[PDB]
Amino acid sequence: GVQVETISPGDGRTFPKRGQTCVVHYTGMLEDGKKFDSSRDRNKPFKFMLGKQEVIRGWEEGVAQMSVGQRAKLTISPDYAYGATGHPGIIPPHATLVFDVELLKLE
Amino acid sequence: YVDASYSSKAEKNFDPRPVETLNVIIPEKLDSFINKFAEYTHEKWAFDKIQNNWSYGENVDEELKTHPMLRPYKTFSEKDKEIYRWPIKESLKAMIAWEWTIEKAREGEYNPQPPDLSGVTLSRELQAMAEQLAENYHNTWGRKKKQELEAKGGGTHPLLVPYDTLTAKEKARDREKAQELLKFLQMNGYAVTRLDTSSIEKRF
Amino acid sequence: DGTVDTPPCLRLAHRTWGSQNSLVEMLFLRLSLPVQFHQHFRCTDNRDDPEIILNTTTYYYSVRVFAGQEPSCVWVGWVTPDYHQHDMNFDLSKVRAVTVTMGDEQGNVHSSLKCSNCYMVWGGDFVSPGQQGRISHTDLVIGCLVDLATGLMTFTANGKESNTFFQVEPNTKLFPAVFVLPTHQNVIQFELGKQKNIMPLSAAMFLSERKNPAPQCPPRLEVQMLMPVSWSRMPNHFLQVETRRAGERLGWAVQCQDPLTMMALHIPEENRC
Amino acid sequence: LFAGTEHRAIMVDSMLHTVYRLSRGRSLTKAQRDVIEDCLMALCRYIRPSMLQHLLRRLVFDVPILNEFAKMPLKLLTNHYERCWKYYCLPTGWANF
Amino acid sequence: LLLQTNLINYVTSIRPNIFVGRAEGSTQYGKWYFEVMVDEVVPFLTAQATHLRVGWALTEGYSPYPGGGEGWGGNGVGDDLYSYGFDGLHLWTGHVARPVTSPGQHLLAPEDVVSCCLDLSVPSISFRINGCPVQGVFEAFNLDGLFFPVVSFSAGVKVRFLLGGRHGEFKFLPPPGYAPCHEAVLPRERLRLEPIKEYRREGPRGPHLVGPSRCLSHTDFVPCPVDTVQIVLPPHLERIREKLAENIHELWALTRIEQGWTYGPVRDDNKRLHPCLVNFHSLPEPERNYNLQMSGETLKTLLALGCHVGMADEKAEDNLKKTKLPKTYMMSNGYKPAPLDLSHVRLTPAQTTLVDRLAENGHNVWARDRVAQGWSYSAVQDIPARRNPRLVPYRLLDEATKRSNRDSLCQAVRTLLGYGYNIEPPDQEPSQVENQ
Ligand SMILES: Nc1ncnc2c1ncn2[C@@H]1O[C@H](COP(=O)(O)OP(=O)(O)OP(=O)(O)O)[C@@H](O)[C@H]1O
Ligand SMILES: COc1ccc2c(c1)CN(Cc1ccc(C(=O)O)cc1)CCS2
Repeated sequence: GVQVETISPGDGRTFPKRGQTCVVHYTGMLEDGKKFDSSRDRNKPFKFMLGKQEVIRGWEEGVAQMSVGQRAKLTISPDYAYGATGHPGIIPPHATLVFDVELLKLE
Repeated sequence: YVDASYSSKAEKNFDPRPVETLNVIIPEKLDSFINKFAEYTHEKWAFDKIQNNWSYGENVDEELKTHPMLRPYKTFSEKDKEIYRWPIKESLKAMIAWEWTIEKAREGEYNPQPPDLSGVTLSRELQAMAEQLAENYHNTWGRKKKQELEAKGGGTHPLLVPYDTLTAKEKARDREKAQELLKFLQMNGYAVTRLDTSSIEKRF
Repeated sequence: DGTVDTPPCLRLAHRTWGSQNSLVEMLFLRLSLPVQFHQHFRCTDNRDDPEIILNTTTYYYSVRVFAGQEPSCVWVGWVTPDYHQHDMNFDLSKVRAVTVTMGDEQGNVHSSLKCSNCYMVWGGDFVSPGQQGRISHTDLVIGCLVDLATGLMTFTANGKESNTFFQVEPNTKLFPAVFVLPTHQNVIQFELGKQKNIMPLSAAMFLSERKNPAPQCPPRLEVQMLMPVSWSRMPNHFLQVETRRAGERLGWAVQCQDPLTMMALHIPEENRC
Repeated sequence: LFAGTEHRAIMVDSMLHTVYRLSRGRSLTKAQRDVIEDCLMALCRYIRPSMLQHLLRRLVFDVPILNEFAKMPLKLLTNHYERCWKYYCLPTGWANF
Repeated sequence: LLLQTNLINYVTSIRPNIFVGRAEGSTQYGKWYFEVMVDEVVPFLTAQATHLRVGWALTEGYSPYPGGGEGWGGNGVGDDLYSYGFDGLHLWTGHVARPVTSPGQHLLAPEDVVSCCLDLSVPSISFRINGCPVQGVFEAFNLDGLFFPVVSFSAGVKVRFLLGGRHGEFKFLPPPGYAPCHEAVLPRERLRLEPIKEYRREGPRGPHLVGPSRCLSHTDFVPCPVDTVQIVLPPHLERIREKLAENIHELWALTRIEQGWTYGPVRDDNKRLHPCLVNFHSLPEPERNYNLQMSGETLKTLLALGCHVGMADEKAEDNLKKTKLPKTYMMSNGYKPAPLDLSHVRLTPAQTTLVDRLAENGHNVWARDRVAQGWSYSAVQDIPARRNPRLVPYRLLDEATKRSNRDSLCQAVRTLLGYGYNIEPPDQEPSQVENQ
């Protein structure tokens, strides 16, 4: 349930594989247009490693399809995010999440 | 300031003198219009009923709040037709008594298909005569009204004032009636004839 | 208040009609709360059925044009939260409209959406050309139906379905609105009622009343009028924009480098900040 | 107290005509006549100019006669137009009138 | 329920002073084209993405104020129903972003060229990025105003307007039938880049407060000559109407002699040859009758404007001096044209105002006649394309040409006064247009 729509092209050659740390800058909004999270506000890039289930499964496939330097828009269905339980106080249940993710680098 | 009605009677409580025309003989050479338009005004009342959204009826009744004896010409008795012409008869007497000769330039001739309206404009010289005739409507109306009122000697009707003094809202009654007669004379081509002042010369 | 035979209403009256110094001009009214269409649309006696009424997504409200108010000077419908057209000579031709058309590499239009900020009907379309008596004995009761699960909007003249209809996109916010030029002491009346197997507006405006078929007029719901001018605060700093003619072949250059940020307070129901 | 009687203009206009008609009354003593005239002068000083239109219409018929009864209307007209000259002359009219 | 807060960037719009529109009888062309080239964009100068949109906006309604507004602020092109923008990935209108497909979709980046086409006939707005068509068009929108190019942006951008001609060479050839936007600049104004409805600007000693700005309307480009349906000229005016055409032709021929025109079988401005540049009588009658229709209106407009004119003097017409061209200032033919000598003639200040009104009407009559023939206004003259720099209403005309028409009408009035005919200046009726 992840759809990846490109915003700005990357290198198109290097892609993140399993066990590699991904450094991304993201801004997450509900699909109706309400923002709820953004790494830009904290002014600190978000780091995570693929395959360790550190993030929601929607980010697992979405970032894997992106290249280094690419900025893309990921639309994640409720099943590939928090879903029925949701995130209490942040994300309502059965909410589709839209993310503007830029893959800064891999480490 | 320029007065819209730049004219006056230049005459003289208030006694509205009517116009004496019964003494003088009424010319009947134009009887093709005298009788036709006399019943045409009441024919226009039939068109006024369909605009009232309540149609005409034969039986006399006070529930229809319209004319109770208005009937189609097939079953329209002429007893009312032969009494509604009197206001028109004196109306033609009135406009011909004020040294206004009328000449028929042209030579020709249940719903009044030709619609008589009053929203169109007209020339100043000819419209001035209509307003003068409308004045004669008011003073004759004032004369008969004051005859009943003069039996008391105290008070007066609020509209017992000269025609030029009363405002337009209370004038539209006689104004439209005189204009409507002139409009009928307009499309047929009746020439009635007995000034040219610019707006600058009309300033106070 | 809603009686046994009438629903709760918000009636507008002209205080100084007929008297000297009375103000007569186009009046743009709307209700204070919107109805929001669903995020996703569905694919493809006189008693409400309990199962139908609890599963329907159609909502109804009506406007009563009192006798004496000319229907030709009344417009009834909905407005989006971005309506700012204070036209003293308003008619349906002044309504903002635009069509966005998408296609493939060679024509072949596959999507043609229609956008507007005002979805209304003219009261002059619901009057027969009678000879006269245009001020009718019966008040004109224009009803509006919105289906939040399909984005379809329909109207009724006096219980007869009208030909005009509108289609809107999901997540659209619509405010019940009436544009009227007063011609009588009694002008209009928002009727927050319901039809058979159709929920009232209070069921759509409030989360706690989604399954309540009883019409309600809570205090937050009120009539709002369009005010042409309002006070606004001037920003303390403005973007420094440099404009110059770079040359005959380079054209005119626009440049802005220094960032500026403001803290915006957003009102959710009005979709403005 | 007659300053804002626009809502009852019909009754106020009738009052003005009656008191004026009383002034033009035979079998009235000189002392009685001035009391009627003083009342008419006082009323026209506070009544709005728009509500004096009908009274002026009656005066147009009577004042040009210039008989012995025309003395009071001449003074009444003098005070009216001196007080309300902006109502008739200025294109914008008198303020709030 | 609770009020929401967030940090947003300020967005400002910049437009050229180029205004186009469509109206019945308007003198403006229908199809326009311009380009915007992106030189430098910082994708994230702040926590919020950089704003950059290109498109068209309507004069009556598009007033983006700095700060708050619809949605979450930062309103630019396409954030209302008066503007239609394009940011590289979406078509913006009514504060709604609709994705659009183009070869190599990406957000507006440096070295990108955006081509915007405006066809008011449909009406339709289309875009091209780097020469490839954008598969999405705005259409069936309102036309009650004037359209201008506009770019909305936040801090961290650097773009250049390409308007054609000497104001930015086009990177790509415009589609056939479309005209460069530089041709739409009015004669009285110079092309420049300005903000939109600003209430504040920088000044020498401090910020300057600015009130509302006077804006033109689409109806301002529609000539409105006075009505001349009432074609009833007095017989003395009718006969002198043709003689008026004789005199104005000589005056028009005389002014051409100052410009260097000589007699010639061919009538060309550059060749400076004119068959009329011999004499009014030697001028061919059919050529004289070319302006007889215009000459008839000139006297007719006097009656139409309300002027009282009659044959006050007949002996004055019989005897009058004739100015002749100097023998030194001769044409190819060598004859001396003899226009009426009216040096002794003087005009009252009220009559001078009448000449201005006559000149304005004469231009409008010519303007609406050309519009019916398909002519349209353009900064650059193109006879095969029927584009004329003077195809504009008289009020929008530049003073240099405005004075030229005024002088010609003055001689025509002088000719009437030379004949001794009385000319009564009408009592001018003031009016308030209420443009805004
Ligand atoms: N009959 C007319 N024909 C042409 N222009 C006229 C006429 N009457 C007035 N004008 C004015 O002349 C100007 C335009 O003239 P135009 O461009 O046609 O001149 P030209 O090129 O010298 O003439 P031509 O096209 O006959 O060679 C405008 O200001 C217009 O108002
Ligand atoms: C006001 O009136 C005008 C104003 C300007 C011009 C003309 C007539 C003339 N027209 C063509 C023309 C030229 C010469 C003659 C002639 O000499 O007979 C007739 C017509 C366009 C050229 S500029």
